[PDB]
Amino acid sequence: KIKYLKDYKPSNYLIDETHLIFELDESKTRVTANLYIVANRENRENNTLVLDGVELKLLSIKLNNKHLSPAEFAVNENQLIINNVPEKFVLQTVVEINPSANTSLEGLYKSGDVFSTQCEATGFRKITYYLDRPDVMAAFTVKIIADKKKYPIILSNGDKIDSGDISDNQHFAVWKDPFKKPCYLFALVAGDLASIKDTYITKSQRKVSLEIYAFKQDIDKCHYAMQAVKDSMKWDEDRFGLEYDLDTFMIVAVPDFNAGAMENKGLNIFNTKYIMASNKTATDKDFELVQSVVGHEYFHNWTGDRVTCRDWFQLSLKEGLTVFRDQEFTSDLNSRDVKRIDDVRIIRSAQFAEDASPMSHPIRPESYIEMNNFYTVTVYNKGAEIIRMIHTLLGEEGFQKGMKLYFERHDGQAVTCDDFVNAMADANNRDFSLFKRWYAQSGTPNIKVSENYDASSQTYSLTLEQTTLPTADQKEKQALHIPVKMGLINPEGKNIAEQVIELKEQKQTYTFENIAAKPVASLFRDFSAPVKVEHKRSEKDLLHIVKYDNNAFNRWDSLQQIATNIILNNADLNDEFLNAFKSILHDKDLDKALISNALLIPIESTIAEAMRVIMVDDIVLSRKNVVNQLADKLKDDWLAVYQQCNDNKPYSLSAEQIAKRKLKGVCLSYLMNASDQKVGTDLAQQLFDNADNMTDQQTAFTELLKSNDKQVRDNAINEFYNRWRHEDLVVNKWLLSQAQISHESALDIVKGLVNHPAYNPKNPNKVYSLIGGFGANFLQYHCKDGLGYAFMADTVLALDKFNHQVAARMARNLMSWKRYDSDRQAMMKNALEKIKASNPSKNVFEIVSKSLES
Ligand SMILES: [Cl-]
Ligand SMILES: [Cl-]
Ligand SMILES: [Cl-]
Ligand SMILES: [Cl-]
Ligand SMILES: [Cl-]
Ligand SMILES: [Cl-]
Ligand SMILES: [Cl-]
Ligand SMILES: [Cl-]
Ligand SMILES: [Cl-]
Ligand SMILES: [Cl-]
Ligand SMILES: [Cl-]
Ligand SMILES: [Cl-]
Ligand SMILES: [Cl-]
Ligand SMILES: [Cl-]
Ligand SMILES: [Cl-]
Ligand code: NA
Ligand SMILES: [Zn+2]
Repeated sequence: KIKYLKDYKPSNYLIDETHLIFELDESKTRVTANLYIVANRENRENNTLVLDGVELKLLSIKLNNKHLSPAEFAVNENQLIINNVPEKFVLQTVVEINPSANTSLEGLYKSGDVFSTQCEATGFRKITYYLDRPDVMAAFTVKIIADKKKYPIILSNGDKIDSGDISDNQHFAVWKDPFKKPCYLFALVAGDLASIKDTYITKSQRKVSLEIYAFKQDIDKCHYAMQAVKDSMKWDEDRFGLEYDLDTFMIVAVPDFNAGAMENKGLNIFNTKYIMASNKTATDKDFELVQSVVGHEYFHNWTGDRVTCRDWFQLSLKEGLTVFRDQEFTSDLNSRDVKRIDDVRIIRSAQFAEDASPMSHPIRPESYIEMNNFYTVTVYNKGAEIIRMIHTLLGEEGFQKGMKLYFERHDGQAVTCDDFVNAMADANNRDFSLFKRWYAQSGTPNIKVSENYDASSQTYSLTLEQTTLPTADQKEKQALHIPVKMGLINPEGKNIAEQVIELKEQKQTYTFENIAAKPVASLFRDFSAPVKVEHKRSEKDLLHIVKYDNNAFNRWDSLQQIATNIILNNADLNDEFLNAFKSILHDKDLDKALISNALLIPIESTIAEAMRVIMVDDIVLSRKNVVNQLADKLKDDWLAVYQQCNDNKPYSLSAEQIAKRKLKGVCLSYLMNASDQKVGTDLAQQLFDNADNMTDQQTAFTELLKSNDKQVRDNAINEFYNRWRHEDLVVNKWLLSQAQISHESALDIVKGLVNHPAYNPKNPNKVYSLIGGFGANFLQYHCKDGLGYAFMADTVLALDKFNHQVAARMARNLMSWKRYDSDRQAMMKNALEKIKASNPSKNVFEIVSKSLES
């Protein structure tokens, strides 16, 4: 059954307050609930109450404290219906449920002697009868009764306003949350959990209790997360003017938590693997992700919990806004330019790929079948880009003026994507009617660039033309509102005419007077709009942008564009290119992490995205050639910058020490891609032995695996294993590193690894490490003898015995066959047909069949 956005009607009845009592038990948990309900003025076409409720044993029901007879209501499989209800009333229901029996991972469930919930999107209806929709928001008071011995920790949303014992062996706790919220943000947890408790003083001087809860064995690795909470809270105050709203803030970390992370109000819940970090084991990247994860969920407190989405089509606002915030948070406290490259790589890779597919859709669809239709890079990541485009148009000050007004209008409201744009429009005395078309329109726009200069009058004439092709979901298209952040660079190198211009039309020319010299244009700075850009121009024009442009992004972007075009032409390395490359390498006042990104030659899979028919062997040989040249010609430079980055300071998570370590790593990779590995190998071998952290040991190991000596690779494999048997997370990296070896024997090694006790095909994380890691090893997986495709078909069938979801994922490795040349395309299909013909599970049979028939 398809659900349509245009069908939205407000609920005819609303809930002001919700009072719950939980009497926890393994089998028969009792949920009494007092719903204080009122008729909704915006919808009064009938007086029937339709409550949602699933897998509920109804023991009792009273309206206005008086019992209802079987004739006065109806209970079906999915609802509870009551006719002719009053304008204002209280409805009490007692209900019984079985957490022990719940394997759906929604509502209340129990996994390893600990009660836990999950209510997004519609899991609350599996707890008691409710209006389980996000536009109904209520003030929650929640009592919890349970055994003291087994469940000493009993948590829910808000602040603990009352507590104590009862009977000979039980205790209770009351949690009040005074701010209206939708039920999908409701959470409950009860268990025997260790804790880290700490404090944070707010901007208005209030004392907020911080509390991370986890099992005894996990808690010691949760100390960095606490820091991420403090960084998150402070950044929101400093940049957004958003202060936390309760006296306590809790986190609960448990193994195998399905959602990964969830923004439950005052009580965020995470998978343990996403918030754990030890100094010995976590790399700089691991620490950055823990920060980002914790950040993102904290930011929902305002953008999601305090003001929520009206319906689930509005998910590009609930998450997109919070995603934009999390990527801004990470940008400020780390490197802006690198974070911004990483976010763009996703848009150019996955999002563009999704908008090119039959699955193409707008960020606010007009229809859906299941909730998983919304959980896409289009909705989340292109959603944030749209919010970022408004930041670009208004600037920081005016964007914050728009946030300020957004909360003024809509605190305690469930709202639409149009409501956000209106607040952003109205707070800055502006008209964003044409901009709203971004929410409705599907597909990637293509920007054709054309330009002309006049020597005498000193005028540059830039004309732009936006065209966006028909898609599967819709063929009718329009002229969007495109912000083009730009500048001009004259032959001197000065940056002139720096501003943001707008394209609100199919075609539009822009005139710049008083331009003494024919300039090269710096366009779409920081990827100002999510578009493809046709701008044909020479290598020297790009080399000028690489040399003199203020915009760090366009410097990286133009350099990656040159190196890519060199590879496709099978071309040798230019002389003027080498010297621009050299100067970037020795730049003393430029983010050293940004240097690392610009100097790393695009990986083969990225270059392949340029090609219509992926010529695999053309790519690898041409990239090996240029990487080898840079390694040899600038050999002294790589060595110099390595040893100037290879300092002797104690380990730290300062942005400078982090950036040093990765440029150091980039240098060391070029020393191994040299014709003589003598020098690089010695430096890698020492770093391996001397490193005082995982980031350096990971780098040392990775580069030691590029060694052409068999003894050198083997010993590092063993030496690394000997040290890190005891740490599973690190063993995964050991597998992944081996899987990624660039050498003939990569496949042989991976086959020896499946039989190794470090591997286990039942554990999905080890499958993504070894098998998914081999599928991402470009040269060796796509090896022309086809044994990588055959190894992939085999493993899919072996995995399918234990886990069908994992077997289906690993199968995606074979489903790109359309993109490749006839020889590899056929070997991929053979492998898909081999899977199909070996009687796999329904799941795998269906998916494999689908890509074969596509
Ligand atoms: Cl129990
Ligand atoms: Cl009862
Ligand atoms: Cl009554
Ligand atoms: Cl208390
Ligand atoms: Cl709408
Ligand atoms: Cl408007
Ligand atoms: Cl020109
Ligand atoms: Cl158009
Ligand atoms: Cl600007
Ligand atoms: Cl303009
Ligand atoms: Cl700039
Ligand atoms: Cl080829
Ligand atoms: Cl060292
Ligand atoms: Cl994977
Ligand atoms: Cl396997
Ligand atoms: Na109830
Ligand atoms: Zn989120």
